[PDB]
Amino acid sequence: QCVNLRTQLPPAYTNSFTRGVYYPDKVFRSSVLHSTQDLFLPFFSNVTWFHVISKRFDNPVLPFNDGVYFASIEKSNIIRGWIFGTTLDSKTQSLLIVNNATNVVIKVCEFQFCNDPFLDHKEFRVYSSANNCTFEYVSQPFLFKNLREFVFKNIDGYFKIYSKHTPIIVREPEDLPQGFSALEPLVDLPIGINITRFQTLLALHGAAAYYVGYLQPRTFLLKYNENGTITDAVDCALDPLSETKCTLKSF
Amino acid sequence: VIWMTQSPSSLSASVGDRVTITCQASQDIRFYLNWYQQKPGKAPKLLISDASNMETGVPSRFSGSGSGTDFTFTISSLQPEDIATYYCQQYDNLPFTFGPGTKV
Amino acid sequence: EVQLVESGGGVVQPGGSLRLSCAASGFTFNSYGMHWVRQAPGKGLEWVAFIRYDGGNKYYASVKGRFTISRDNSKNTLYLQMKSLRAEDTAVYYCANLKDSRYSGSYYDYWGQGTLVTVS
Ligand SMILES: *[C@@H]1O[C@H](CO)[C@@H](O)[C@H](O)[C@H]1NC(C)=O
Ligand SMILES: *[C@@H]1O[C@H](CO)[C@@H](O)[C@H](O)[C@H]1NC(C)=O
Ligand SMILES: *[C@@H]1O[C@H](CO)[C@@H](O)[C@H](O)[C@H]1NC(C)=O
Ligand SMILES: *[C@@H]1O[C@H](CO)[C@@H](O)[C@H](O)[C@H]1NC(C)=O
Ligand SMILES: *[C@@H]1O[C@H](CO)[C@@H](O)[C@H](O)[C@H]1NC(C)=O
Ligand SMILES: *[C@@H]1O[C@H](CO)[C@@H](O)[C@H](O)[C@H]1NC(C)=O
Repeated sequence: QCVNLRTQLPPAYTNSFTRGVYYPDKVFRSSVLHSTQDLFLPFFSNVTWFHVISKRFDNPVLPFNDGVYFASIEKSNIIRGWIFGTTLDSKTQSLLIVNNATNVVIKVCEFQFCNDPFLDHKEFRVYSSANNCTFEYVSQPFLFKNLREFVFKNIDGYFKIYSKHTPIIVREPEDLPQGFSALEPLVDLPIGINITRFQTLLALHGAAAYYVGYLQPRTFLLKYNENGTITDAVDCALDPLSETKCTLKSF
Repeated sequence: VIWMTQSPSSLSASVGDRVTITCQASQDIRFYLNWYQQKPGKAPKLLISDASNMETGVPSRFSGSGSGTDFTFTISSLQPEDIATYYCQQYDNLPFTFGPGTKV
Repeated sequence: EVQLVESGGGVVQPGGSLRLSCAASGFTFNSYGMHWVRQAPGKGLEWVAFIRYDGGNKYYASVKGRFTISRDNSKNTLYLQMKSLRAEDTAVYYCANLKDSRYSGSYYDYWGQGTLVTVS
């Protein structure tokens, strides 16, 4: 049974700085500077900041565009899943990714989603019904405060998820932390559907916040250290100084 | 380019009457049709999306249905506040197009 | 509140040019695509142009080759540059964010007030 849970507030913005870099492929490299072209969140971009405070719970339907950078900071594990699709109703196949205490369930079905879907661990009040599914996958859960970052890409039918989890110190401004951390590949799902919109699923029973950015086709120079770990990167289309650094292959 | 047409171009109805407007597309656009209502001097307001989905805040007296090339917009009981020009618009492919508009 | 404000209208001569602009606020302008729609007196709605969120791909209607669409995401401003204007281009020009499940992905439908452009 769908339950209609509000006012609409204007968005906040935060400074992305140097974040959103992920390993472009599954190839070991070390002690080398590698130039690659792929979809990355632009350096020093403007990222949309949403709030979950409890009396406001931001969970709007957002565009997916060409890929989404998603991040959240919390302790109570309020953000537990995502919905990806087009019309997000019984007319088309949609992707539902939901985490719980023991596992993660990923399935693609013609879901009739609720006007304001959520989880309620007294159970799913995400959809009222579902028809014939095309994809099923079950594995281990994907999910000082916990900083969780994800990259969602949809290329040639493959829904690629990258992720990173680090502990962060609490700062009063409650902004994005500075520093460099690369995202490792998590899962690659052979689904084959058209994602144009997505929505964040919140679990009810605290405070949390999340950020949304969009990826662009850009050229990056990635620095691999002795242990094949990416420790730095240059956005070759940010400014004239970065352009020179990329040309000369030097940080 | 997809051609859009509507019929009748104008209709006369009283308060309490049932009003139906037909939209037809020259090409199959599945369920990607928007319905707009425009009052004189104002920008168009969206009432129905994806053929049959009602927008939030739209009165229950409004409805619509259809798929492919033939779509219908219905007012179950015309109100004095429902005197406007109604347009259908397709967004299956670019360029997007609007129909001629029906005068109620 | 979400508000789209057109400006730059007025009266021009045939063969001349005019640059219109739309100021956006109250929403994440830089993540959405935008459309231009015009309506001449006595006529219905006519679609003119569309630009993607990244200011990359551009699409045009009757106007292709004469009108250029562009945007600046640092100013939240949408622009339309009209060259070689004709008498038939007299209309009220609106900027809009049209609900679209296939291309822009917008879940919300927004319109401005419109600005009048007269060619004579
Ligand atoms: C939520 O709204 C829907 C209409 O969209 C209605 O059918 C449903 O009963 C409402 N849920 C509750 C708990 O009232
Ligand atoms: C968007 O980014 C620009 C830098 O290009 C910055 O000047 C502007 O203030 C940012 N917008 C917001 C709302 O912070
Ligand atoms: C988590 O989901 C799995 C698969 O649906 C289910 O078997 C398991 O009981 C769920 N765990 C909890 C605590 O509900
Ligand atoms: C099976 O999927 C098709 C769409 O390909 C749908 O039309 C049909 O109703 C579904 N069958 C059932 C029992 O839902
Ligand atoms: C996905 O988008 C492509 C490009 O517009 C289109 O050709 C394809 O038919 C779409 N898939 C579905 C199921 O609509
Ligand atoms: C590489 O890993 C080893 C531990 O196996 C560590 O001692 C060394 O400092 C690392 N090198 C770099 C550049 O991080």
